[PDB]
Amino acid sequence: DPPPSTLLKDYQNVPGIEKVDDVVKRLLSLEMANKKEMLKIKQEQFMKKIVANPEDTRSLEARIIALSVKIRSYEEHLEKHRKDKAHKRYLLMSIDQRKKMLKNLRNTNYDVFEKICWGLGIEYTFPP
Amino acid sequence: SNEDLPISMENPYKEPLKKCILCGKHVDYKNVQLLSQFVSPFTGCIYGRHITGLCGKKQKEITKAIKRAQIMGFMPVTYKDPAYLKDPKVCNIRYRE
Amino acid sequence: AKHLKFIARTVMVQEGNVESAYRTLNRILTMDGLIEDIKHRRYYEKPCRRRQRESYERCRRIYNMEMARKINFLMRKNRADPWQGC
Amino acid sequence: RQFSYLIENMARDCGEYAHTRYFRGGMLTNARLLFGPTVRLPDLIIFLHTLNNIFEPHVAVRDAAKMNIPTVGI
Amino acid sequence: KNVLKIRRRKMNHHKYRKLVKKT
Amino acid sequence: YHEDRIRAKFYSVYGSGQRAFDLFNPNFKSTCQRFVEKYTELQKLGETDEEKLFVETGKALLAEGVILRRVG
Amino acid sequence: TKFSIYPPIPGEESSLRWAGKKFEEIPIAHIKASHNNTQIQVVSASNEPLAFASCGTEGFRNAKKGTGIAAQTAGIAAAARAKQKGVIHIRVVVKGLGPGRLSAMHGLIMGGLEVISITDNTPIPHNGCRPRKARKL
Amino acid sequence: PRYELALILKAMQRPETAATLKRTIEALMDRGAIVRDLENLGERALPYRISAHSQQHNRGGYFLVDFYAPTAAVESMVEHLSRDIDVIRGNIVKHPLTQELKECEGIVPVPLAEKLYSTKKR
Amino acid sequence: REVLQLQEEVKNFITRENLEARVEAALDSRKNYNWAITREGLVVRPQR
RNA sequence: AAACUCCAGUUGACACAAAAUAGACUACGAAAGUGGCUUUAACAUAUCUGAACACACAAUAGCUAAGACCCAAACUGGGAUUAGAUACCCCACUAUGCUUAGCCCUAAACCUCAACAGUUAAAUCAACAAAACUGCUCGCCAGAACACUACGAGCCACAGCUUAAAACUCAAA
Ligand SMILES: CN[C@@H]1[C@H](O[C@H]2[C@H](O[C@H]3[C@H](O)[C@@H](O)[C@H](NC(=N)N)[C@@H](O)[C@@H]3NC(=N)N)O[C@@H](C)[C@]2(O)C=O)O[C@@H](CO)[C@H](O)[C@H]1O
Ligand code: FES
Ligand SMILES: [K+]
Ligand SMILES: [Mg+2]
Ligand SMILES: [Mg+2]
Ligand SMILES: [Mg+2]
Ligand SMILES: [Mg+2]
Ligand SMILES: [Mg+2]
Ligand SMILES: [Mg+2]
Ligand SMILES: [Mg+2]
Ligand SMILES: [Mg+2]
Ligand SMILES: [Mg+2]
Ligand SMILES: [Mg+2]
Ligand SMILES: [Mg+2]
Ligand SMILES: [Mg+2]
Ligand SMILES: [Mg+2]
Ligand SMILES: [Mg+2]
Ligand SMILES: [Mg+2]
Ligand SMILES: [Mg+2]
Repeated sequence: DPPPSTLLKDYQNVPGIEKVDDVVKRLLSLEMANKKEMLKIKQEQFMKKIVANPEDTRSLEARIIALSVKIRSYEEHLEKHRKDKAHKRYLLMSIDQRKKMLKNLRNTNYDVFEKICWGLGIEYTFPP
Repeated sequence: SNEDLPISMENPYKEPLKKCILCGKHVDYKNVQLLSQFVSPFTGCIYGRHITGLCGKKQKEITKAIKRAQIMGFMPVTYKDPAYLKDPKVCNIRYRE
Repeated sequence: AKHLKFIARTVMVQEGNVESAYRTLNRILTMDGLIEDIKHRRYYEKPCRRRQRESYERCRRIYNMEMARKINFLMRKNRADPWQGC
Repeated sequence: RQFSYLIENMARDCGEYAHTRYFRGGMLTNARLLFGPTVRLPDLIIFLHTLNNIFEPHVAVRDAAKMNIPTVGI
Repeated sequence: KNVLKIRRRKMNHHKYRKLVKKT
Repeated sequence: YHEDRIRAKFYSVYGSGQRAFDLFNPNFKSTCQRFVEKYTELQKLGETDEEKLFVETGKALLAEGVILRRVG
Repeated sequence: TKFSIYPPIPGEESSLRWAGKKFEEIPIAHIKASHNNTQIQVVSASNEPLAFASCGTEGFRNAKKGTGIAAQTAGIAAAARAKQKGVIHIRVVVKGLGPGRLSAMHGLIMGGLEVISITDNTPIPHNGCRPRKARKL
Repeated sequence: PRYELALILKAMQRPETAATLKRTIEALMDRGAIVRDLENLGERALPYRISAHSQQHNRGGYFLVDFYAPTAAVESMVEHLSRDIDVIRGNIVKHPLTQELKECEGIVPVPLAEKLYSTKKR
Repeated sequence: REVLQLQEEVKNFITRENLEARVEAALDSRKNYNWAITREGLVVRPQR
């Protein structure tokens, strides 16, 4: 879980933000943002770790990473909201959509399939 | 060929689309003087878009702002504050006659 | 209960003409809808019945507006026949 | 109705016939009874106004096609 | 449309539910 | 037509003037049409911008005595 | 000045006086026009009961109380008990859409009382409690 | 995020009102807030009678506190305003200036619905 | 540009050191968010 | 008529209930469904299709357990009507509707009009309704009734739900 002091994806690139006030760096951090700003950084970390070209986000490899961050988001929402049937369906459908991506990626490029399963910790399983 | 033939062009005589009185303005829940202009002075009921003349997007901003100002301790509910009774009438509704 | 009294739904009497004040007050309550609301709140109107009445009232308006819009559009043609005899 | 007078006069001027009045159903498709067995129908019908007063096609347009009469129309 | 086919099923179900309460 | 853009701007700035149309007269020239003729004639000279061309057309009509009261 | 139909707010100073008394001081006539009865109670500015009358207290029974003549009779009976205590001008606060909603207002005028305002305080909830089920009669 | 604390204080004197605001602004800083401004809307009459802490109030002071704080600080501060005896009513809403207003081009006329019924001679 | 604008504003932000002084200043001034509108779309600021 | 008469009216204090106007809007969501305020989390998928039974949901009613209780209210009791009145009308009150935790798994769950893509030409098209078609796929259906049954299986369901025949019978529906 990226620390709360981590800067936002957008702001970090801007030059001259290294030497500014501590309060201006705290307003641009993850502490004063919502949960969707921390998920944009988690997706950024995986792409550098896994995909050769992070810039391309329309690839199958990128889509798996973008959808796996939502799965963790839903599991954190369902650990506190157990009776939320709406987000329990968005999770189970997302796990089925990722299984279809791992099948198509395992049939085309088995090299990246092993890389993604190792990076994300996905134990691929064949259907019954 | 001929040079008198008409040309493919968008209507130049077209008039600019009409706008509501509150187009381009921010509707805040603290401005009870503006939110009281769209409520009945006797019952406190919110007027519709056939009276106010507002658009769908601004009509729901007044409604959402009135309900929020009412429950926060900024605006009455059963009546219109008498202080804002001598303000410009913008709603199309005549009671007395 | 918690609001100020004698502001809401209050009309002052001019030269002891109570009749005009009561008619004005009743016109304020009918235009706002309070009169009809109080009549439907005496007996509980089930959701399904309340949705059937809103649709009936909305389709009646649509029809009445168009019929009126045509009557005002064709009232110009209610003049005397200019070609009497042909 | 505005041009009913004008058309009737021209028809008289050009030695031809006119009908600017209400078309009684059967003038053409029932002429034998209305006029007689030895009646001669028109060989050419000129429609200066193809619509009636309720903005619908004149009945004679279809009644002239049933009787195989050629029609001219504005 | 009529409900002449629902009235046939209406009594069938009523007679069946009334027989289960008796037995 | 190409002169409809010029007409739309002439009416907006000045609107229909006192002079009334005479549709019966086939060869009737309206005040706006006269403006367009001058405007088109000045385009042949070589001016490539509407704002200057439009402003220059108005002055010519004023020199000829035409009345062009703005909506102002 | 002109004449407005809106009541004079207490705080802001006005010039409208009735027998040397401000609008706030004028007594109030609380009318509860129900469907089967009509109760009338006159009170002062300090909520002090001066007179009470109703169709039942005037000798009406059952379905005669839900008429316009019984409400008018009840107004005369309350406008005759309050006129002995020094009441002339009143503020009418009608509550209910019953038959004796306007007939009681006439009866108060037939007792020597002058109505200066007409207030409606008919209970309207913003959905609260559920009414009884509709009837087939 | 950036919030707005619509605070309605009890009608008191200047020494007591300033002690309450400071006590309230220090509670935000303790929860991780970055207060930005403190606007005063003035003391007026309430629209309706408010009953709080076994007291029926008819007047109050309106103060706005614009600030930045984490999402978890809003729920903890709402429990601090419910225990303060000098705070009639206090609500936290997202600042309206962090919500860009989409540009409007005007009212689009809507043409009557067509082809709703078959063109057959009923 | 946003960072630069924010950097200027943060200076005015209330701090523990200047907390008491700012409170007193707030109690002397008043902010009015009330403004009506006409049928033409013009804002009618209150004369106060 | 019964009922009530610590009853009624004004004022004041006071909710684990329900959410006027806006809404002449037509939005969200897979559907069910959702219309008081605020905040947090948050609304799958860069081809489509794809299940009575897998997986997960599903109005009202209902069961079990513990709380709450303004009002409404099956049952029940009383009053009246009536040839009778186990009903319609009046009164009172309960289960229930609410919360928490489990279950049940149904609907005229019907916009009775499957999902995706596309067209408006030709023979427009039995009728009515919400104009008529094409491609592709899944699901279903073949006289009526017996039958939202019987048996069997499965199910926290034990007067239940799902799935679901035949014989006898008619010449119509
Ligand atoms: C054209 N024939 C019509 C038809 O007649 C039928 C009619 O057939 C009846 C059967 O006998 C009886 O067992 C059968 N009874 C049963 N319990 N199933 C009747 O339902 C049946 N009638 C019918 N389906 N409409 O009675 C028979 C004697 C009949 O005349 C045979 O042809 O049905 C009659 C009406 O029942 C009509 O009056 C006739 O016009
Ligand atoms: S018309 Fe642009 S906001 Fe109402
Ligand atoms: K349906
Ligand atoms: Mg049967
Ligand atoms: Mg509500
Ligand atoms: Mg599918
Ligand atoms: Mg199958
Ligand atoms: Mg099923
Ligand atoms: Mg269910
Ligand atoms: Mg239940
Ligand atoms: Mg009860
Ligand atoms: Mg009985
Ligand atoms: Mg109960
Ligand atoms: Mg439904
Ligand atoms: Mg399908
Ligand atoms: Mg069969
Ligand atoms: Mg069933
Ligand atoms: Mg069965
Ligand atoms: Mg069985």
